[PDB]
Amino acid sequence: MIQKTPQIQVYSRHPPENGKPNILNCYVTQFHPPHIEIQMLKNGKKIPKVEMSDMSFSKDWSFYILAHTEFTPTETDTYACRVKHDSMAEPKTVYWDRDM
Amino acid sequence: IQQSIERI
Amino acid sequence: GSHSLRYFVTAVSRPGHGKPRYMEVGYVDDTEFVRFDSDAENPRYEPRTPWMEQVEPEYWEGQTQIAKGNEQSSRVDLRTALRYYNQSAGGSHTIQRMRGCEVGSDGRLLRGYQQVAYDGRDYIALNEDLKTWTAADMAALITKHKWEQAGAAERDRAYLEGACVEWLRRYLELGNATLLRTDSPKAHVTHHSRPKDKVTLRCWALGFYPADITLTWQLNGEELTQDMELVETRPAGDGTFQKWASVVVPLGKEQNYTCHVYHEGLPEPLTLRW
Ligand SMILES: [Cl-]
Repeated sequence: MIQKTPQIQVYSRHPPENGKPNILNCYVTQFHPPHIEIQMLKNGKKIPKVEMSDMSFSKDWSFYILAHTEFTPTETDTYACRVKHDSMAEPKTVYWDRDM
Repeated sequence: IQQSIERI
Repeated sequence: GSHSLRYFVTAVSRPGHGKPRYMEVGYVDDTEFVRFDSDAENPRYEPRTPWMEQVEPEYWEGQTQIAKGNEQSSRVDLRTALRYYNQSAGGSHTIQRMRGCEVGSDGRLLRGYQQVAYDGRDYIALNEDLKTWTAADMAALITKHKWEQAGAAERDRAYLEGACVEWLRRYLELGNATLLRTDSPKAHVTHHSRPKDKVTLRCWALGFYPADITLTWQLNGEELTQDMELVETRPAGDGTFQKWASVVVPLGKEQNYTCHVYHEGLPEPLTLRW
């Protein structure tokens, strides 16, 4: 089994405005095998009941999924996606950065 | 429209 | 333009943990429009766009039956591959299939697809002529023979040139408003001072569809490659896409760099500067 390591981007659906309902996305791509554990974090803590797209895969066979949840950005609240996949010894965390 | 798949 | 109808099938064994997980996804032009999921409380093909909900109820039951046949088949396939490859029991393995047609704006077939991967690697594929197979390995040669003998290629040719094309048209006319639209990107540049005397210019493109776009940075009058980053194009989740490309330039020299955004929904490309 050739395993491939997921690539991750965390980012908002609309341009972030403190205090304004938005949507936060964790876009995870280029991984194999399909089994993967994704969690979205607020201030380090699991956000509850976040939505997952239908996993699919791309022309190269590699899998991908979009995880998303409502969120309202603040000055101090921080946000992150945490990915656990066989291809990696340890879970991988990527933080939401508002100019990315 | 999807069709049926051939077995391997 | 050109358009495509595509079916993506996934089967994942999970020994001990019950029967394989099985999924089919339909795409029109890269919009997901139908889906079949074995994990469903009551599995069956279902619509994935509001426009798919308008088709005859006859549509679904038939496709659900076809998917169920595909799922029982795929379960046998997983066992078959384990046997062809002489793989140890107890692990998880995956079969993937992609099949579809790509059609030019004149309604003609540009390309038909039929291909299979095992554990993420090419297994067998129908060649462009739509008559012969390419097996990636020894194991796939056993399927190649079975499939030749069963006259599979001709079944596939007929579907890809006929039904596949005919339904693409139904679907196109169906999702008319939203499939054929163009949303041009909204662009802007951000500005950041990093260590030493460096500045990061980030050229943003938002809210565009289709997904296809190009962003470039020009210094003086030619494009750049080093000191550059571009992220892979990504879904906003509402049917639009986002991208950015950044560049690192010397401090006080920001005015010499322009960003260019190229996209079909633009009367002409965008040029931005800080
Ligand atoms: Cl700054």
